[PDB]
Formats: sequence, structure tokens, C-alpha cells
Amino acid sequence: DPTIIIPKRANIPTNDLAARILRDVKVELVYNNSLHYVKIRASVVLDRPAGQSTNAQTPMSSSAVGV
Amino acid sequence: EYQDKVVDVEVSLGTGFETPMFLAMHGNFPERIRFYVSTAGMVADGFAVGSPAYQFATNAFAGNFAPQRVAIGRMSIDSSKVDFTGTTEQVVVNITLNKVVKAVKINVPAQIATALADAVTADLTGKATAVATTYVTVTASPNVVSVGKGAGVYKIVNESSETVATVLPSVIAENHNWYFLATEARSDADIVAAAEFAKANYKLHIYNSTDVDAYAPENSAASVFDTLKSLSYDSLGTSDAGADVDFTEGSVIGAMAANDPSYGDSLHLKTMPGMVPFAGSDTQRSNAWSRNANIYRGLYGGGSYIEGKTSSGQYVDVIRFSHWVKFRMEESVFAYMKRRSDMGLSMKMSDEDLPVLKSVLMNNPINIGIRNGGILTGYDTENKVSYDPTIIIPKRANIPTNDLAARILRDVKVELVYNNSLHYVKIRASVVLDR
Amino acid sequence: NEFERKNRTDDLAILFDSVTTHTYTKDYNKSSYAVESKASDHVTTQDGKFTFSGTVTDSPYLIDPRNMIDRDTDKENPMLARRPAKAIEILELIADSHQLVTLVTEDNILSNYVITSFQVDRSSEAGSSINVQVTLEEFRFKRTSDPKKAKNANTGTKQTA
Amino acid sequence: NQSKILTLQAYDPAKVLVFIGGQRVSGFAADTKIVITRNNDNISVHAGVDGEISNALSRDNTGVMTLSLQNTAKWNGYLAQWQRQANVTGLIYLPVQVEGSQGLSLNTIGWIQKQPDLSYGTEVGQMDWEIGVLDAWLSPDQIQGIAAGITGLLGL
Repeated sequence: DPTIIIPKRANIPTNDLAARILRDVKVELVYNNSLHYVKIRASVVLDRPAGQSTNAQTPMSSSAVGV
Repeated sequence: EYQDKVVDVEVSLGTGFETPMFLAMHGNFPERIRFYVSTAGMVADGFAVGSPAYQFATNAFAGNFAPQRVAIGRMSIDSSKVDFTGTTEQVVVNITLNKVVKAVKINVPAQIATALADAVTADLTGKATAVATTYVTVTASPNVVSVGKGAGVYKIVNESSETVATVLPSVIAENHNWYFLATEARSDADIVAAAEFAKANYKLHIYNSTDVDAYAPENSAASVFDTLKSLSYDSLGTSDAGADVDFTEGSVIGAMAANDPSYGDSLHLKTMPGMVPFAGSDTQRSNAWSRNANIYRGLYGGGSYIEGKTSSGQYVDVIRFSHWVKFRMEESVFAYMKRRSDMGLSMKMSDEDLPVLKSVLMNNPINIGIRNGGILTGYDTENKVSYDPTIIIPKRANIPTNDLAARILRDVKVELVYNNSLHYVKIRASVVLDR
Repeated sequence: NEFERKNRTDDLAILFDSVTTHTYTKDYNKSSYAVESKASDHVTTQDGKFTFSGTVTDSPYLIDPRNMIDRDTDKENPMLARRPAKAIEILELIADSHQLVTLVTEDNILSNYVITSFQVDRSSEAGSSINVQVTLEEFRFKRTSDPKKAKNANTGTKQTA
Repeated sequence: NQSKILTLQAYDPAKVLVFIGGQRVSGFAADTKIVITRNNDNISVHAGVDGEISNALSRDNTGVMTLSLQNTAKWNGYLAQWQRQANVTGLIYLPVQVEGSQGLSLNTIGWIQKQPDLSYGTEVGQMDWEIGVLDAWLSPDQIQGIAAGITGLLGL
């Protein structure tokens, strides 16, 4: 999300008050990229679509052993 | 422009995908490639009847699916030969200066060889030269000279200092609206070089070989077919006695050209005009079959091709389909990106626009395949899997940051199943009687 | 398997944009008087009938060029091609010349069938399309020829030719 | 994504202009000014005997337009007089135009279909005129950026 910060009167140096200048205002943005190149990986089967295991359990996301 | 008639009627003649390119040796024009619609045009270009290019063009235009428009490649000539290692009238046709059609005649091999050379010298001798050595060499001076077979058993053998491996990168630059690739050199080195080029550019290579080693015993690997098999090259090879002299490559191309790749039309049993039946015995044919060297066979009450197996092993109709899928999928996605980017609304990797590719790909390539019978669909009762095509797209939460900097989308996956034809049938029965 | 066999010059094929129903029927008759007794020859076979209903629309969904209706139909503007008019021109010629048509159906294949009647209308509903009905019946059909197949023939009395 | 305002200026019922014959109409009532509807669908579908679907475009485009008015408006008298005159002579066709605000609009030729029913009660009643129109295709017109969008759609 964009953010904006504005100085408060307690942080303006006395010199800038004489010159009447405000600075250190800060903004933040994120740019959105377009798409240029795309790659495809096609596959043509000949005899039978590849079979899959009958393991109907939910696929675990991590290994129990961690040492 | 001003038209002097309310009605003007002209009655006249003449006028993976079709157009083939025949890489020939000649000098009848400066360009590297030219297109023709009939053999008549090639004669007007100084092609002598019986010449290599002429044999290919006439064979390709005579097929049941003849291509609309053939193409001739040009590689330079330095000398040409007429070989007389067999004899019985041995009429030969020479064309010089594009107009001088001097059909030399001789009748009855050194005698005929020297006799033919003598007859040429008797000519215009001021523009061409001949010399016997069994064969007789014919050389031009800066004059277009064309030599072709008229009758007899002799065979023409052109020779050139240029190499096929270097010309092919040249012809492609001029134009590339050609799919089939065929060459005249037919030497082991020349054929292999042509095969490698066809891969990187996605072209289909064709060649007929007269090698007797083709049907030699399977344990003997000495023919070209063995070399390509080892290198896993896709090139529709075959063995034929008329592979030279007549250049039957056109006949095979004549059966596939005018036929959309999406139909999956097999080449198993089609008839090729011009070819001659293979006379080898049963054991010889079995040997050649192991070589992936297809043969034209005179069948029960007829004659027909046998099998479209390439050197690697896969059936030919599959290869055309695989290339046809590559081309159409590539143009269809690109054709859509331009529209979005040309309205100011270029596509973004936002995970809200990527999914649209489901409709784009399913629209142009995939559905057209199903309506034509090329792609299977349904369910399988023993494997329990379905044949429906599937498409998977990655989400923004998986694209590495490296790609986002380069603006590249990778790892898209598609699945298809091909419809296989029928080639053989073998009945079995037993007449048991009741008791 | 057999649709792909049809070329564009000899074995012309016709496909309708939609077929709603088709029916096939045969008939037999027998003597209404008690037979003398086995005398199972007291029965005769009639010609089988076939009828169906279809439609041709200005907004086709499939324009496969192999169909003879779509010989030279524009790819991008189907309604300017005037497809319904193309079908009628074909239909009258087939019926008028008395062609022996061949029907390829769900279950079986029928041959030697001639068209005896058809109807065309453009009702207020289903505008931009035409409803078509056809009826067919069997045909029990029974020079340059090989002399080996020749048979003695006759021409009756003849006069100055 | 977050929330977004569809337009810049709010839809205003008084900005919708209704013209019959060439005069603006005033005297609308309740919470529904006009209702525009068609009589038949645009396409009728038919099933086949082997899965084919055949579609047929419709060639009838007549529709209805319900005008809701109070029974204290002079346009009631205008319409009644027009109906009597049309019955006597024969001229029944008059132009009808509706200029919508931030919405689709209409421009065609209409006629009076059915006279509403009066109902004198405790409160002030409502009369609904059915006006039939020749063509009932709504036009984007005021809405901008439509020509470019139309060419953007893909299809085969």
C-alpha cells in the first residue's frame, strides 16, 4: 500500500522557518510490470494418459525429520 | 484505369503445410529460390527434359494430393557427367543458351561413351565441351547448359564445388514458406548435413536411397539409415531403385501435401504414382523393416506404400501433427497479446489476467483439432483415465523474482492424446464341432 | 470413418445444420382368409419408408468445407452466403434427377432410396432459418461391356435407322 | 482489488427525457417512470438427434413501454384525444424517443397499445400506458469508449 509521511512543526529547523521551506515529505509506490515473453511445455500422448497413484490422502507439506 | 468494355471476359489457364523445396544444381537463374506452378514454366527457364529438377517437379504435381506450388533451390554447378555402366538408341537432351534444344542421338560401353562425346563435338560446339573417361563429362564458357536423360539406362550425375551444409543457410534467408526439404546430392555426408538443418528449423526431411545395404542383414549397420537411427534424427527415409534417375521424392510429397495435418491421415497404404514395386524376398523386406527403411510394395492385386515410419521410429503422421500444434499455438497466443498491447491495455502478470489463456488456447488450436478427429476425447475403462485435454497455469506466488525483472512467464503445461489409425489385422478362429 | 472418404467431385455428401427426428418403418401383409394348411407363403413384403425433419440456419455453428452445402461459403460472413438458398437448389436437383441416394444413420446404412416428397417453410417463429422434411422409400432395382459378360439380347422389329 | 466508483456523476431521474410526438412528457408517479421490454427472445435453440445445436436469429423486434402517470396530468387528456383521433381517421404512428442518463437510450416509432384503468380511491391513483414500439434495440450512444471495445472481443 502507498504510504505518506509529513513532518510536524517540532521537527522543522529554525532556518527553514525563516526561508519558508518544507522538505522530507516521503512517498512510497510499487510499479506493476507487463508481460513480454511466455514459454509453453506441451506434451503429446500416444498410448494412454499417464496414470496416477491411488493415494487419496492429503499431500503432506513437510518432512517430519528435521535434525 | 479506363475500361473500353462494360464487360471484360478473359478465358485463360494456369492460375506443417504444402510447398516443398527441392535443392537442385543449376544456373538457370541468379536467385537462390524460385516458385513454379507447372513443369511448363521450368522448361521456359531452360530446364532440359529428364533433368533432376524436372523429374522431381513432374512427379510431385502428378500425385493425388499434389502441392499447389513447388520451389527450386539453386546450388552452383562445376561439371556434369553421363554414366554408361549399363547399355542395351541412347537419346540425350541438351539445352544451351536457353534456346538451343539439341537432342543428341546415338545407337549400338566405351564405344557408346566415346561415340556420345564425338557426337557432341560434331555440333553448338563453340559453347559446350565433352570428353569420355566409361562416363563422359559435359562442361559449359559462360552459358547456361542443361543436360537430361531421354532414354537408355545411363544416369545423370551433377557435381559441384559448393556444399549443401553452407547453401541451406542462404536459401532460408530469401524465403521460408516451404516445409518439405529434399536434396540432390544424396551422398552420406550431404544427407546427414541436411537432416541436422531440418531439426533446428523444424522442417521435414525426405530422401530416397539406392543403397543395397538398406535390406542387408539386420546385424550389418553400414547404410545411411543406421547412422540416422543412431543419431535419433527424424527423416522419412525409404529405399527405391528409381531413387536416382527419377528422383521419386516428389511422389511421396505428392501424397501428403494437400492434406491438413489436423486430420491425422496415415500414410500406410496410399498409392504413389511413379514408384516401382520392391522386388526383394520376404527375408529382405523384414531386414529393411528393422532399418526403418520404408518400401513401396506391389500388393495383392495392386501396389501401395507400407508404413510412414521415420528414422527415429515414430510414425510420420505424428511428426506433422506435432509441428502443426507448435505453429498454431505459437501464432494464436501472440496474435492475442498484440491486440491487448495495441489497445493500450497490455497483458500483466497480475494473476487476474493470466487465467484468460484457458480460452485462447482452447479456442484456436485445441477445438479445431477435435472437430477434425485429430485429438481423442472420452474415457478409458481399463486405465480409468480420461482423454480430455488439460491446461495448467502458474500463479504469481510461484514466479521467481528473476522472471519478473525479465518479464517472462514459463512452465505452462498442456496435455493431448492422439488418435491412432489402423495398420494390420490378424484373424484367428477354430471350427469346433458339437458332440 | 466413412465421412472422410467423401471427395468433392464424385461422392458428394450433405449435412444439415440440425436433425430433430428420423423414423424407419417396414410393412407386411397377409391373407385375411383362413389358409388350407405348411403354407407359410401367404405373406408379402412392402417397401420400407424413411422420413426425418431438419433445419438450415443463417447462423451456422460448423462450416466444415467437406459438406457440399458449404462448397464456396464465406468463412467470416455466413449470412451473406445465403446458405438456405444453397440447400434448396441442391435438394431439387437431387429429387428431380431421381438419384438413388444412400442414407447413413445411427444404427444401420440404407441404400437405393429415392426421394418422393419434401416440404419447406419459413414460419414467423424461428426466423432466419427453414424447416425441412423428407421422405424416402426403397428401390428394388434389378453399351460398353466386356464381351465375356455379354448375353443374347433383342431389339424387336427395326426399320430404316 | 478494492472498491471503485462506477461513474463520476450520479444517475438523476429528472435527467431522463421522454419525448412523444415532439413534446417532453411530465407527470410521472410512484417509483417507476418507464419500463422497456421485448416480446420475444433474440435466439431460439433446437436440440438435435446427435448432439448438434442449431440457433436461429429472430426477425421480430417489437416491444412494449409502460408509462406511469398520475391521473392529474394533462398528458392523460392528450393521449385520450390522440386515441380518439387515430380511431376516427387511421393515423396511429408517432415518433418516440427516450434519452437515458448514464444508461442505454431509445429512438424509434411507437403507438398506443392499451388504455389503462382508472381507479378513484382515497389517495391519488396511478395510470399505466402501454406504448408499443417498432424497434426495441437499446443504443449505447452517450456512453463513450464503445467503438474501441467492440473490436476487442474475440470469437470463432
